[PDB]
Amino acid sequence: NVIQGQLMSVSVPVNTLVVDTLSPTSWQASTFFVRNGSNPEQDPLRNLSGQA
Amino acid sequence: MDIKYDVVIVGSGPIGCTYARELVGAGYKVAMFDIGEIDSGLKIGAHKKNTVEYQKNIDKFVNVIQGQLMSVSVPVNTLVVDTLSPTSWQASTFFVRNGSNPEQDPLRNLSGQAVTRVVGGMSTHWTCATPRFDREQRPLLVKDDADADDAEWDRLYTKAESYFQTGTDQFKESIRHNLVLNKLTEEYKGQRDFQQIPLAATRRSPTFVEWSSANTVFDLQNRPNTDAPEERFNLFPAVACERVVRNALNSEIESLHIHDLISGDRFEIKADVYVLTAGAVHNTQLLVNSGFGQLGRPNPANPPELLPSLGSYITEQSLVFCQTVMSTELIDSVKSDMTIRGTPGELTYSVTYTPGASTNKHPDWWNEKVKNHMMQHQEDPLPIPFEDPEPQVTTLFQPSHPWHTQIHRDAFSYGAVQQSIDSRLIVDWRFFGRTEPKEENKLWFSDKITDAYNMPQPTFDFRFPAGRTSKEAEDMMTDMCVMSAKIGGFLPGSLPQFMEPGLVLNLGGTHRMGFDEKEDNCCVNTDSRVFGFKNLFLGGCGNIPTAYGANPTLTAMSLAIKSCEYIKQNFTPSPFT
Amino acid sequence: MDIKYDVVIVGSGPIGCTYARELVGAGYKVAMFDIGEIDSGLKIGAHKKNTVEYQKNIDKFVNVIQGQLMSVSVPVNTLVVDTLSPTSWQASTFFVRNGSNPEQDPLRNLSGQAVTRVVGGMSTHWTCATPRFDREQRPLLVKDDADADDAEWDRLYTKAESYFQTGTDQFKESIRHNLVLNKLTEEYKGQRDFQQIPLAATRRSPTFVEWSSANTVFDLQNRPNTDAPEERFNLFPAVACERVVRNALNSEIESLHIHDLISGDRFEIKADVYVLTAGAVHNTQLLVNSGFGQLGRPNPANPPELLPSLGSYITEQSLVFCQTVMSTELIDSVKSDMTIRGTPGELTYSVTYTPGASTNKHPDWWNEKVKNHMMQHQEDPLPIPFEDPEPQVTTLFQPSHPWHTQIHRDAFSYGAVQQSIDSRLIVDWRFFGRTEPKEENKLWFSDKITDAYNMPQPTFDFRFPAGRTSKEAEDMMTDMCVMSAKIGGFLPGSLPQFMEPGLVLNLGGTHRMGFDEKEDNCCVNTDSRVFGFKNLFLGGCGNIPTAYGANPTLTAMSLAIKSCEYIKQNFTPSPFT
Amino acid sequence: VDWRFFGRTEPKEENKLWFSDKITDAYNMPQPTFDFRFPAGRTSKEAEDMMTDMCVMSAKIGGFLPGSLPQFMEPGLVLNLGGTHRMGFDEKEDNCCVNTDSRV
Ligand SMILES: *Cc1cc2c(cc1C)nc1c(=O)[nH]c(=O)nc-1n2C[C@H](O)[C@H](O)[C@H](O)COP(=O)(O)OP(=O)(O)OC[C@H]1O[C@@H](n2cnc3c(N)ncnc32)[C@H](O)[C@@H]1O
Ligand SMILES: *Cc1cc2c(cc1C)nc1c(=O)[nH]c(=O)nc-1n2C[C@H](O)[C@H](O)[C@H](O)COP(=O)(O)OP(=O)(O)OC[C@H]1O[C@@H](n2cnc3c(N)ncnc32)[C@H](O)[C@@H]1O
Repeated sequence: NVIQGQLMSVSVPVNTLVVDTLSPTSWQASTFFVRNGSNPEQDPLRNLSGQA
Repeated sequence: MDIKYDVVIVGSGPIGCTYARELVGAGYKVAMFDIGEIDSGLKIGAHKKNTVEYQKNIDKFVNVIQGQLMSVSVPVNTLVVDTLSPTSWQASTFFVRNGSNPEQDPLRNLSGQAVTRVVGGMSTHWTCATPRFDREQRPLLVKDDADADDAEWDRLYTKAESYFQTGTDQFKESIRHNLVLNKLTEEYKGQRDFQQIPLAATRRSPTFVEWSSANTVFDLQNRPNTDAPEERFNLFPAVACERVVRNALNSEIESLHIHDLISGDRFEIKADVYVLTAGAVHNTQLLVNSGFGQLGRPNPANPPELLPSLGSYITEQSLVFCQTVMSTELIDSVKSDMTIRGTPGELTYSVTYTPGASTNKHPDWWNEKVKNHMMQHQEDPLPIPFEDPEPQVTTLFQPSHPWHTQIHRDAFSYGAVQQSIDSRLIVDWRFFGRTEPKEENKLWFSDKITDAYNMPQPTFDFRFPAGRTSKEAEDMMTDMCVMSAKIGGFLPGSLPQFMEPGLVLNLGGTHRMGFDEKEDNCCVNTDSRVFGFKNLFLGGCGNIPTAYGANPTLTAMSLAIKSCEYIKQNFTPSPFT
Repeated sequence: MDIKYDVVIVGSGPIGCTYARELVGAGYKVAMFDIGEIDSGLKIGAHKKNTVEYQKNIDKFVNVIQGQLMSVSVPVNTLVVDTLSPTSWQASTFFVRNGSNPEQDPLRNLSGQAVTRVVGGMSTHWTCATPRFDREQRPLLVKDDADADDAEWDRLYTKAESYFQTGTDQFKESIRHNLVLNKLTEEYKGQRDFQQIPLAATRRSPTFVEWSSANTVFDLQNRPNTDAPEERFNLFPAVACERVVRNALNSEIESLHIHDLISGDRFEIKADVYVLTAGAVHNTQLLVNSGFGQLGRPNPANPPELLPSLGSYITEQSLVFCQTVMSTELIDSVKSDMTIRGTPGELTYSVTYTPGASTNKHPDWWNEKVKNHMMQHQEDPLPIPFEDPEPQVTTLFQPSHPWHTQIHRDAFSYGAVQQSIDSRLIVDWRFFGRTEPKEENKLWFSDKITDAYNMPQPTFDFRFPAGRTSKEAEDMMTDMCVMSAKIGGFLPGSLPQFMEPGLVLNLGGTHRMGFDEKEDNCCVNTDSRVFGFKNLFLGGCGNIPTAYGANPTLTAMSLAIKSCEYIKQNFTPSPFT
Repeated sequence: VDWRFFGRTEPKEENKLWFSDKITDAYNMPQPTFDFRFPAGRTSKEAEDMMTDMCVMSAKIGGFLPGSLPQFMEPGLVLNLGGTHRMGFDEKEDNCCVNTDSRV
C-alpha cells in the first residue's frame, strides 16, 4: 500500500470503457472526452502504462 | 416442398404460431419457415425448462438462456491488452475483429439486445409473465369510443390468455409467495393492489410447473395427420427468409425468397398471404432487405419512398434489478402459530399448533406444512419447507406507479459467496419502465456490413428519452429500493442496479401500428397489414407503438388474433386437393 | 412397455448405444432406459453443436455444456457474507444448505466432477477426441501374449472407430491447423511426432463439421420400423433405474426396478441380460443401491460381501490448460510466398504468388486462400482467412511424455478483455495426465443423504497419488509451458493452470475390469461381466483399471464391443413372433 | 515464493519519451508521452525465452500459486527505465546526450 500510494502514473491514455448501466437521469457525454488527467497524446497501444 | 401455399409465415415463435393456429384451423394451406432448428424434444417448439432435470436444477437453466441469445450489435472492442508476450502478434489499431459492428456507436446502443434462432423462438426459454396492458399503455384499436376499444381488447386478450394458458393460481399455496404477498398487501393497504404475476403455465404437481411456449399455442406437427386429417401445415426449419418481392406498384408481395441452410438452395416461395413474425429486429431487417425503408445510415435529407417510419420510434424498457434476503421478522412469522417444546434432535422435541384456532395468523394448510418440515428436519434452522414453491408477486402498472413489477424467482447464476445464503431466503426484484416513442431512436441496417447470415447488419441509435421516460426510470429504481426493504435487505452481489440497455428483450415499435401512416407515423394498420400492400402482414412486439412497462408478448398475440380475423375475411382457403 | 425383453440397457450414452447397435442388430429384443429426456432435435441423442446457429456462434456452446453438467458432490459452503442488512435473517452456523453434501470433505473432493442426464448422455456435448491407448495405458485382454493382446485391441478399436466415424483428415486444409502442426513437427523433429487429433466427426462443408454422438453409433429410433422391419428396440426416457434384484445365490439378476418420472409409478422389468451404462458415477450408485459393495463411509473392519473393490482405485486425470496468442513470426510466415505491391485499399494494391514455385514454403491451396483473403479484405491486418477452421493438433502419449495433448480450439467463454484479441490468433492447450489406481481413492455413497432423485448421495475421497502421478502432473505443466512458447505467448486471463479436480470428466476405475476378482482387485472380468453373475454386464469408463491420459470413451466402447461378443455367444434372442 | 525475471531491451531510436506542446501535467509541466514497443528480434525472443525459463526453473521448487500464474507485467511496471538521456563517448557517433563524466 505504501508503494502504490506514491507511484503516480506517467501517461494514462483516454479511457474508452463503456458504462451503459447508469440511470437514465445521470449526466453522460456523447464522446470519450479528455477526462480525469488522461493524456490525449498517448497511443494506448504504444505506451509504458505501468511507468510511474 | 411445394412452391405454392395459401399462407406463408416467417418465424415459429409464439406470434408465428398464433397465425398458424388461427389460419391452419380455418383451413388454409400454411407453410412456416424458421432460420433455426428443432431442439426442444418431441414437443416441437416447447419450453426447454419443462424437463425433470431442469425442474430439479432450476438455476442451471440460466445457461440454456445464455446459450441461445446472440447479441444484435456489438461495437468494435477498444480494451487494451498490454500484457501479451513480446513475441505475440498484435495489430497497431482496434480493427474490425470478432464479428463486431463498426457502424455501432458504443454510446448509443442497446448492448443487451439479442436474438434467438430456434424453432419456437424465445418462447422456448421465456419467463412466461403475461399481464394485460391498461389503457395508458395500450395501443388504440377503436378511435373515439373507449368502451368499444375496451371491449375489443378484452375479447382479444381473453382469447390470447386461452392460447397461452395464462393463470394467476399456480403458486397460490406457496408459503414464500404468500409471506411476500401478504406483507406487501398490508404495507400498501389503501394504496396499491398486489396479486400473482399472470403466468402462461399449468401446474402438474407440487414440484412441477409446465411452462407455456409456442408449442402451447400450436404443436407445430406437419398436417394432415391423424389428429387433424383435414388441416394443411408444413414447418420448414433451417430456412433463412431473406426478402419479400414487391411488385413495381408497391401494392402486392409476389414471392418470398428463401435460402435452405442445409442444401444451400435458394427458392422463390409463392403464397396468397405473407406473414412476417421473425421478431422485432428481424422483421425489420427482412423488410429493409426487401427495399422498404432505407438501407444504411439514416439520411433525413433523403427520407425513403416506402414506410418512412420503419425502424424509427423504437422503444425498449428500462429494467432495474436486485435480490433480497428475507427479514428475520418475516421468517419468524412463518412459525407464529407453533408451540415449540424441547430442543431439536431429541425425543422430547415437539412442534404443534391448534387447527382452526381463531388466534392463528395462518391457515391450517400452512401450519401443517411448517409443522411437518420442522419435525422431519430438526437440523434445519428455517421453517419453510424445502420444496416450497417460489414467490410470483406483482403490483401491476398504474398511473401513480408507472412500471411493471415482478417479485419472484427465476433461473439465476449465483456466485459462490451468494450460494452461501439459503435459497429459501432469496427473492428477485425486477421493475420494468415504459419508454416514450421518439423519432430519433432507431434501428437501421448497414449497406456494407453483414451479419452471420449475410444479411444487412443491424445497428442501433438509441438513448432513453429525456423527460418523462428518464424521470420515471429513476423513480422506479427508488420504488424498488423502498418496496424491497419491506421484505429484506439487499443480497450482496445483487445490489440495486440498471441492467444493460436491451437485456430486458421487450423491444417494440420497430414496425409500429397506427390508424394513418402519415399522421400516426407508422408502418401497419390495426389489422397488422403493411400500408399500401394487400397481402403483407407483420406480427410481434415491433407492432406496439406505445410506451409500455408490462411484458408485451400477450399484447402482440392479441394483435395477431385481430390480424387473422382480417385475413379470414379477405382471403379464401384453397380447396383441399 | 412390455414386462419382458431379451436385453435391458440402463443409459443412452454412447456406450449404451454400442450395446444397442450390436444387440439390436443381432436380433435381440432390446429395451433402453434413460433417466433423462429427448432434447437434441429430430435426431435422437445427437450432438447439440450440429446446428447451423452453433456452427456460426461456436463460443455460445459453452453454455450448453454448463447447462447440462450437474455437480456430483458439493461440500457445505463456509464462505462468510457479513454485509447483509441487520434486518435480514441469518443462521449462526454453516448449516446443510442448497443441495450440499455434508459427507464431503472439501479437501478430498473431485469438485469439478459432474453428470449429464439427457438422451445421448455426454455425447450430446463432448469434444469428440477419440485416440487409442498405447500399451502403457491400456488394460490387458490377453495375458502372457503381447501380440494376441495387440491384435485383439486393433480389431476392437477399428470397429469402435467405424461406429464413431473417427478420422484424422477433417482439418487437413486448415491454415491455422497446418501452421501449428508444421511448427511443432520441426521443433520436435527426431523427438516427438505430431498429427491431427483423432476426431469422431464428419466434415460436411468448408464451414460445417458434423460431430459424432450416441446417435452416430445407434439412431435410437424405436424398431421395428421401415428401415429395420425385423429389429426390436424401445427407448424409454424419463425413467430412473433404481436397482437390479439379486437372487439368493448372487449368481443372477432377476429384475430391474424402475421409476417412471412422468407417471410416478414403479415397475420391475424382466430380461435375460442386464447392461448398466449409466456412467462411471451412476453405474456405481445403482450397484450400491442394489446391495453390491457397502453403503456409507468405507470401513475396513467390515468389508463388503459382494464386489469389495467396487468404488475403490478410482482414477481421474490431471488437466492443465492455457491459451496462446500466435507469434508474429508464425503470422508473418503465413504470407511468406506472397509478393505485395502497393498500399492496401487502393487501386494498385496487389498480392500475388507463383504457383508451383520450388522456393514456395507453402502449397498452392494455402497460397490461394491467403491471396484471396488479403485481396478481398484489404482492411483486415491478418493473412488468415476469416472462415479458416481451427487447429486440431496432438502429440500422443509416449513414455518420454506420458500425457495426452490437445492443441486446438473448443467452445470457450472469453472475457470482455480477451474478446479484444482476434480469434484467429488464439490456440487452446489442454494436457491430460494419467493417474495411478490406489485403493484409498474412493467413490462411496451416503447411507443418510440422498441426491435429487432420492438415491444415495455420491461422495468422493480422492487425492492425486504421491509419487509418479504427482511428479508427472508437474512435468506435464512444464511441458505445456515449453511447447506452447513455440507457437506464441500466453493469453492474459488464460494463463497456465491446473483445472479443478474432475472438471476433465475422465473418471475411471469405479467398477474396474481385471482377470481375477481378488488378485486384480476388480469388479468385472474381460467380457465386462460382473464376477459371480451370469447375466449382468457393465459398460463405460468405470471399467478401465489403468492409468491413462488419453480420452477414454473409444477404449470404453472397444470393451463394450468385446462384451457384446460374449453376450451373443451365450444368450439366444427370442423368436420374432 | 515470488519469481521475478527481468529481460534486457535493445536501445532503438524509434522508442521515445516525448513531451506535449499542449497538455500539461499536475505541476503544469509538459505532459510526458511514450512511443514504445519491445523491439522485434533479440529483445522479443529473449523475453519469451525468459518466460519459459521461469516456468521451468520454478517447477523445481513447486507448482504455481493460483491467482499468481506466470505472466508478463504491464510495460513499465518494473520501473527500470533507461536511456532517456543516454551516455556515450561522442554525441553524434554514439547517439547520446552526456559524456562519460555525465556532462551534457
Ligand atoms: C429470452 C427471454 C424472453 C422473454 C423473457 C425472458 C427471457 C430470458 N420473459 C418474458 C416474459 O416473462 N413475458 C413476455 O411477454 N415475454 C418475455 N420474453 C420475450 C418473449 O419471449 C418474446 O417477446 C416472444 O417470444 C416474441 O415472439 P415472436 O414470435 O414475435 O418472436 P421470437 O420468439 O423471437 O421468434 C422469432 C423467430 O423467427 C425466427 N427468424 C428470425 N429471423 C428469421 C428469418 N430471416 N427467417 C426465418 N426465420 C427467422 C427465429 O429463428 C425465431 O424462432
Ligand atoms: C461433458 C464432456 C464430455 C467429454 C468431453 C467434453 C465434455 C465437455 N470431451 C471428450 C473427448 O474429447 N473425448 C472423449 O473420449 N470423451 C469426452 N468427454 C466424455 C464422454 O462424453 C464420456 O466419456 C461418454 O459420454 C461416456 O459414455 P457413457 O455412455 O458411459 O455415459 P454417459 O454419456 O454419461 O451417458 C450415461 C447415461 O446414463 C444415464 N443415467 C444415469 N443414471 C441413470 C439411471 N439411474 N437410470 C437411467 N439412466 C441413467 C444418463 O442420463 C445418461 O444419458
